[PDB]
Amino acid sequence: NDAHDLYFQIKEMSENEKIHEKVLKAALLNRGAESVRRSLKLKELAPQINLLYKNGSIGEDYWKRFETEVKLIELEFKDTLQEAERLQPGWVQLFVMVCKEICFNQALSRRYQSILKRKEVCIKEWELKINNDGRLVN
Amino acid sequence: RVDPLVVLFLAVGFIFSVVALHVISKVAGKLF
Amino acid sequence: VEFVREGTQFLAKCKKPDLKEYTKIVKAVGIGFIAVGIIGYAIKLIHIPIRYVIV
Amino acid sequence: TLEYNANSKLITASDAVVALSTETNIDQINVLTTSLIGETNPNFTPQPNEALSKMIKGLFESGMKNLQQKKLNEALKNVSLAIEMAQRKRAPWEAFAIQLPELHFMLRSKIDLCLILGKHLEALQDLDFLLGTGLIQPDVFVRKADCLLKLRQWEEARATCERGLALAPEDMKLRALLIETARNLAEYNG
Amino acid sequence: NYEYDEASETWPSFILTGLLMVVGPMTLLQIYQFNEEVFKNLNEEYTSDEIKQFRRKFNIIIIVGWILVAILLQRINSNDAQSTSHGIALPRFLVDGSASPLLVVCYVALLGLILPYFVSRWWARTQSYTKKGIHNVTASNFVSNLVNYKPSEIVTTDLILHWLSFAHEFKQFFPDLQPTDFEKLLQDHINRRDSGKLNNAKFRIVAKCHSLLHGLLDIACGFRNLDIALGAINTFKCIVQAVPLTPNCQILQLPNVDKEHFITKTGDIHTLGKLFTLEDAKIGEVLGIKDQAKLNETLRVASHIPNLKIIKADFLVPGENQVTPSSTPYISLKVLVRSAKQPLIPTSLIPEENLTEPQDFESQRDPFAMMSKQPLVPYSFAPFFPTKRRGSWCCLVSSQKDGKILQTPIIIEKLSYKNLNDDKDFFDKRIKMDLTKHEKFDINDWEIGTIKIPLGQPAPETVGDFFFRVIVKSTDYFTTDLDITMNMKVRD
Amino acid sequence: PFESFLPEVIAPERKVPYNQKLIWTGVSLLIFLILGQIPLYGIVLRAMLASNRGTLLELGVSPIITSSMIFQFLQGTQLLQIRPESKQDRELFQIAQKVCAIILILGQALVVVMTGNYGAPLPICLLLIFQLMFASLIVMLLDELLSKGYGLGSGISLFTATNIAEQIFWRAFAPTTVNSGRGKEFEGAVIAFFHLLAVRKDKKRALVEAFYRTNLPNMFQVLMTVAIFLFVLYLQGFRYELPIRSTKVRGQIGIYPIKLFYTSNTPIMLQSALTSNIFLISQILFQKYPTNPLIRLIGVWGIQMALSGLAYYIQPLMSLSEALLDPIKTIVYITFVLGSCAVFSKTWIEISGTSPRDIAKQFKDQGMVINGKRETSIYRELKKIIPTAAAFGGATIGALSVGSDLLGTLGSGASILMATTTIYGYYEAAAKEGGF
Repeated sequence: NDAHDLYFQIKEMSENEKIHEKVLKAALLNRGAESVRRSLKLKELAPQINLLYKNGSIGEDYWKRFETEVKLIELEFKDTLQEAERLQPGWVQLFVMVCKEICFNQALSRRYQSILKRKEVCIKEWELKINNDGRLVN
Repeated sequence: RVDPLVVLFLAVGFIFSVVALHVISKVAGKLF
Repeated sequence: VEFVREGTQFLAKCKKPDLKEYTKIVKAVGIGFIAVGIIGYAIKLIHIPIRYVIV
Repeated sequence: TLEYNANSKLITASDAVVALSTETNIDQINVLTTSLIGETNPNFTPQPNEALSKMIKGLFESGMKNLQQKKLNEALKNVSLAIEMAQRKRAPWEAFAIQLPELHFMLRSKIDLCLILGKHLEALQDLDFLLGTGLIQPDVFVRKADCLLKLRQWEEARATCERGLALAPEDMKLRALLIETARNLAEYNG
Repeated sequence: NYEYDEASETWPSFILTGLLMVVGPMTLLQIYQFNEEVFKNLNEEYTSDEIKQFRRKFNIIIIVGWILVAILLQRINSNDAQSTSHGIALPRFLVDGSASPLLVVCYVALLGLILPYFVSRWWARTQSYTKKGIHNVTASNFVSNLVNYKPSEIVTTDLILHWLSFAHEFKQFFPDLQPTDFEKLLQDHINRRDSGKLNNAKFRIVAKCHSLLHGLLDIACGFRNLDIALGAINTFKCIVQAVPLTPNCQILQLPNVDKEHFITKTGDIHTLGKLFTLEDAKIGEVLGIKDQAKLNETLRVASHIPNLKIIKADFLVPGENQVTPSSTPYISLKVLVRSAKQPLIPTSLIPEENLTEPQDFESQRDPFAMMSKQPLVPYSFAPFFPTKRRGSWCCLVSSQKDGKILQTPIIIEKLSYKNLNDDKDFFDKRIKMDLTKHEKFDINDWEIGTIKIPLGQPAPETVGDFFFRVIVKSTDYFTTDLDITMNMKVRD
Repeated sequence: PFESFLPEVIAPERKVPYNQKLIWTGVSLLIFLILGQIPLYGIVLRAMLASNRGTLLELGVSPIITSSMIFQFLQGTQLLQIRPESKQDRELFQIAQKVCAIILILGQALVVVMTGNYGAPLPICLLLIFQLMFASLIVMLLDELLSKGYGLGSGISLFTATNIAEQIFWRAFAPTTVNSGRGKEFEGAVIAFFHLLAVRKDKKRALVEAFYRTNLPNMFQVLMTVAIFLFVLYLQGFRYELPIRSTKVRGQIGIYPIKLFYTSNTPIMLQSALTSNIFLISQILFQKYPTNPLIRLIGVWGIQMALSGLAYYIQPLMSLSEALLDPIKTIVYITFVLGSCAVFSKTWIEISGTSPRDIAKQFKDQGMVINGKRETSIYRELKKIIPTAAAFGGATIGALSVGSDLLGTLGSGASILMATTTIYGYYEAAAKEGGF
């Protein structure tokens, strides 16, 4: 469940089928945005996990697993940034802010796209009788 | 550094080693 | 004799245990005492014939 | 697996069934590629565009013009097209603090128009999105409780009125909404 | 050196004393050795046989000791019988006969094999479960489910059933089935459908879901998430009552109704108060059962489930008269367990004596002792749940500035249902004759329960009004719950 | 300060529940009890059943106790200059404990194996050293384990209480017999009671014959020790609870209990140590010089109980017969032991930093006050409470010891008091914390 391996798949496809050059940049920016999002998520989730662990409600192995993922994310981000350096000369100072912005933009886009599916679950749950034009017919 | 099970195993191992040394010496003295 | 008077004055203001609490106290402490004593006595008794046979 | 088109330069997964994460990621990559093909400079800056903003503002003004002319049907259509164009033809790397307030400002007018027209579920979902994306104001809970009363959900309406009064206790409309909600709920239980 | 028993003259007395010191006290102790429950009888009259059979399927030491004592005493009486000579009471063949290596080999076995193996087993078994009462893999799965949870996705009952179907405790029971099979069995239970052959597994997992849902609620409150907590409570209600969540569910949870008639005929009766508004025979004609001996049972069930109502609620601090910055207050609720049939009694009629807090050091040192003295809640009416459950109310507090649960939920179990008894049957809603001025109405007879919730966080260091939100939901029925807002006026 | 990589048990990252705690305590106790019953290998009635001499537990906990007391004395005399403001000097002191204990174990094992009666003639000596070293290190690790958080409390107290209870039970249910002319008689009280009741077939005579038993333990001592145990258990619940309230964070109300046994078994221990030391010194001095005016004055040892000496005057009374024999000795010894206990308790509370001044300082530091009194009077209120409590607790402990030694129980009052206090500590901790 990640966009990490999809970039590698596109890369192996490019090494054989001669795809365009901007698709690589697109996949790279997507991987960078996902890494930034996951880093912020872990930074915001750490204290709650710590409290659940101290209270004795989560176990002993999950804490070590979380602490390992904390640095695995940093390693992944460093590798992504090195690859960004390799792909374009002198594109490391701006890549970070570009990813920092596309993260929020695509999160907002997904949140706005979800309302079309959110609108029918409430109909099914509340047993609404909606005709055309969105009006109610009791 | 050391777990409780390690301490229990060390204790039981030392005890059984002493007892086995005793019984081995006794049987060796009895046979020859 | 004043020392005994102060001692009794202090003992008056104390909080002696009632029957319902004293019952729990004696039950728990007696259970612990018997639990340690029986274990010690059994370990002391079992090892006499073993120490005869081995040594 | 995933196949790569040649003339359109769009990636599509040719598998029989795919997960949701893979599909949304392929869609995001397609959006980024379609933006990069259009934007010329290799070192693109997060600075927003100009012609796109001009077109969006023109569409929104053409939609707002119909309110003065008292046509409440095509105004909503023009506002919806403006919002759709803003969400579609805008690159992802543009400034977020400039991309969000325009969406809020257009969605507020779309909400007002949908509420005046008679559609309550679409307005309720727009209010819910606008409130969950980081806008909490007493002018939101009033309309949300209004919709929840219009489509007969009284516990949620009472909770919304209470949370609205817990932010601006000096409001004069939330109190009337709370009175009406309490009356409807007392008739509902008794 | 010791001298072991050579003629069997000393060990009988020792064994006799050892047997007496164990037999005597056991025989002595063997010689030495508030809430009305109305559904305990009506529950066993509606439970199907397939659940009765499931719930059915899933002193000699004193006598033998006395016989051994008699045998030992007979053997003792049948016997014939200067420097010190010490001796031991144990017999001689135990140490000098052909059974001399047997003792040491049994000792070395019981010391080297049975002790470490059993201790390691106990340690590995006690180190795998969580303090709440669920497995470690189950808690890991719940945490991993709540970590990557998209806030755009709306929570329902199907989502939480899908989350529950991945519990590791379901795999230990039946290592052959798959999580899809568990989800299918849960859907079949909720929708009141027949499984055919896996009923004994369906009942098992459904009875197990209790601890899993409690742990999920705990974790969801730990992650400061309100929608998932509310969904978990609603799913617990649905699992207990065996009914899917719909708008008109308080009236479908009743024992014997037919949905195909009630749903299609009437469309305005959604609660139990609206139902008891109607007459006695109109209720039967609406619910479509037309059987008096069968209508009385459903009318006895519909008028004995508890609904709550507040009388007074505020923040209290022990030993003071107001809330000051950085103090430790708690919540004090005065609720009134009422029936869906009784009219409303005004708050002014309460004599104000039951609402005031006592001011004494023994009472303000621990303010929960008076709450811990109420009777337990009776057994609930759930004919479809396999086991037998007691009622419960899960109360959780959140904030109004952002809307996040800020503490783990408190679960109360002691409350008085005195207002639901049958002696106060004059207090009916359909009489409409101002029953407060009645010959049998004495406002000192109605009991007012209390609920106290520790806050777990001190008051803020600033000065102002800070609003909260308290929710007290049940976990068995679909009754009327509490949802109130209150503010602490930090005044300094 | 230095760097040392020594084996040590790590504390649990989370609080251990009560069941695991109890099970670990029981397992450690069983291991310790089994370790002390197995004899050594190379060494050449029982002669090894009474004391732990000739077993793997020769040294036992003695080096641990000596290191503890020497470093406690060094801390009390204020030469380490410990400061609780840092979290490194505490670990330095903790590792000093161990680096002293290990070298003391080595030295004591060397001395015992080179001077003791095991034998002067290399491999056998190496094995005899390694056995004792390994056993002492195991005991130290086990104590550290029980103290780190896996056990109900300390290890030394548990081991001492277990030894006391084991002695009390072995004095009553001993299966061993003794044949001296008349016949075989059980060395226990209950065992011999049932035996004489069953086999003698003369019940009226056997009852008196087994109830008194001038030569061996009897049933009267069992009844007396049960009564004294119950009384001591009753006097443990006494406590003075004064009400306190907080001023920093309002709404914190509680009580501060001031027990009766405030010093908790220390003054009687000091008195016993002093009496044993002075008796041994007088005995050695009388042994060295046969007759001298001062030596004849201090004590005249004879058949070992001295006569017409100060050691005789401070010699304990074993039974009521000795008390009725000389009233002056009793009327001096009772007052002497009671006054010594009271004075020792007062000096101990004054020295150990539990004086009312230090309690008032802690109250001022935490911010608490007394409920119905002012802020500037906490010291004046504790002065009227704590000293009397300590003095009367010492006097009561002394009186209990005297009565227990007089009524002739199966165990001295000091040992029963120590065991009861140790077990009541665990009970009170489990009740306050909350656990099965």
